[PDB]
Amino acid sequence: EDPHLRNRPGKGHNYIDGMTQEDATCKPVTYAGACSSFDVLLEKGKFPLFQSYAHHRTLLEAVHDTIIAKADPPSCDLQSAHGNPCMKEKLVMKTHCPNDYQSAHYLNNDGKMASVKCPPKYELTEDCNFCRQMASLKKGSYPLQDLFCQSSEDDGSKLKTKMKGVCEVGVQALKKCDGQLSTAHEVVPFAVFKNSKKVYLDKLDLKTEENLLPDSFVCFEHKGELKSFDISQCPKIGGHGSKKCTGDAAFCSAYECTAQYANAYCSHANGSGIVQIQVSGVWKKPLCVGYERVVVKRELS
Amino acid sequence: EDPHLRNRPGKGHNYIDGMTQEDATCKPVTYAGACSSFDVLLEKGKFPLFQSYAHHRTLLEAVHDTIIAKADPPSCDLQSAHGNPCMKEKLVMKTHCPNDYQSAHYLNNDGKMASVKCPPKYELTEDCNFCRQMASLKKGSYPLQDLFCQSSEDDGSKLKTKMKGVCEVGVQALKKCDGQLSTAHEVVPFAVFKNSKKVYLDKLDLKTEENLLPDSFVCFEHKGELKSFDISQCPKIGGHGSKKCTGDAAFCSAYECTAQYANAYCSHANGSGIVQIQVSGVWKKPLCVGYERVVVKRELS
Repeated sequence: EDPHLRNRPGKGHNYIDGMTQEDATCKPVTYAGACSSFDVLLEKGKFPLFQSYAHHRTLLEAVHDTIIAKADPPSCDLQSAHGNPCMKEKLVMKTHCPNDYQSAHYLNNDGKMASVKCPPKYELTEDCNFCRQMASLKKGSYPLQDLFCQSSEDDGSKLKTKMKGVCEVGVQALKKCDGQLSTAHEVVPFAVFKNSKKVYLDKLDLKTEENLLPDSFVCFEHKGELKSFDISQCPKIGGHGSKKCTGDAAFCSAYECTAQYANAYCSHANGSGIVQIQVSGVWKKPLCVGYERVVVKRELS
Repeated sequence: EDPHLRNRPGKGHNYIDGMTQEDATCKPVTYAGACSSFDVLLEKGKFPLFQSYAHHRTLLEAVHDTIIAKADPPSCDLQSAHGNPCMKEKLVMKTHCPNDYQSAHYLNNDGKMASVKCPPKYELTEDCNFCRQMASLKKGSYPLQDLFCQSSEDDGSKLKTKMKGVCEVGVQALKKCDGQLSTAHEVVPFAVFKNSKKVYLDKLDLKTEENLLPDSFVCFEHKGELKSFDISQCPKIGGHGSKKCTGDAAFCSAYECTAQYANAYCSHANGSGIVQIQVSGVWKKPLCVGYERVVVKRELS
């Protein structure tokens, strides 16, 4: 119902240092925006979590919204083997990169934002580790992890991964496993708070709290491709002033509806609001939670 | 088929004196070449034992590695004249040659290397006993036995063939028989120890044991499908090599792992390591164990 998942609440910017080709085709992200770093997020049979949580924020949008910090350097080079601070965490991972792509961004352990980049005109390989020679090359990156972000300012840096039965799972390592162990390549849920580390979890217990918030209402320009419109310019309830707005039953029940005096018809976001999680048995509001295929070492002796 | 199993352990010499026309493709065993003395060893539905034990030495490779000595003469021509010692053992062996090939190597009774040779330009028949007048011409040797060799220094010259109710099997004479006996071609295994005759087997019990030898690991580079990479250029624990290499714990346990300072992600080679045989309960280390279909004379009444 209401296929309005293409509109991005708030700023909605998908730009990173390096992909200067799509600079003017990704800010903002509208219905006609042919941003290569965003079309792969809506493809079927690849990113199910982002399709389930469509009315939210991405990694780049979280970076531009002063939520997730950037690494140093935020984009490493995979050409020369002289050394870069991006392979030590990538070798333990195991992701797949589609054809005709140069950059590949993911989430690091320090809670920042790291990525890679191949020198033109070289593309990525199959293991997403080196750069190989070259159809038409894309002008963006590819999300290696299936995660979703939002707007939050909850504190929680003095924590630690509390997963019993393992020792060296993901990037964190509580103890060593030299005797009898069992390693594989599974997925482990992880949650990163404000200025914290990649704290892995055992089970995922998410809960979306629906509330009348401006970040849960999409709007587009009304005229006799649709262009997005700001949400912070609409009045509240019981008031007909400033930039007039209108919408469906949800917008008319939350805010005012001038119909004729309005200039942009709005709608309701298909499932949006505050997302909670259960970490250490305490309800906390995270920042970016997702999955990743890393090395999981279980304890047996 | 299976291009990932073209790397041969040790020197990898699949030729002999006289038929050195394809030495440019078999020495070394390349990928673009067409080494006729190895293509039939990877065909499905013929030699499953060599497919299970891929990374192992063959007969010619054992000859070129100071393991199995040559016979006298090592190349017995099929142009016999009521003689030729290399005929009494082949006439009792039922083999099938797919034509084309003009040579065929097998194991003799003494334990050396006995092979045939066709003068240019002839080819083998269906019974693999004559070189008739002449698709094209394969200048290789057809493996008559599905045997695999390795490197071992285990003594075992005081052991002979000990069966139950078997008269004269193959070309050997065990016990004395003068009553009723059968004459048919059956598959009977065999094993040759260090300086011993062709000892047959009755109950073969193998034991696959992995090792840390350089020939038991492969290295596939990613920077530039995947391209093969030579493993001898990897560094040594306590020394220094030309290039750098890295891999899993199995590769780090043998060579030095530099992670980001390397240019190839090495892995482990399946179907390698030394094997052991169970002789009278005590596990021994054989040399060349295989299967053959010769005349078997059992005891009947």
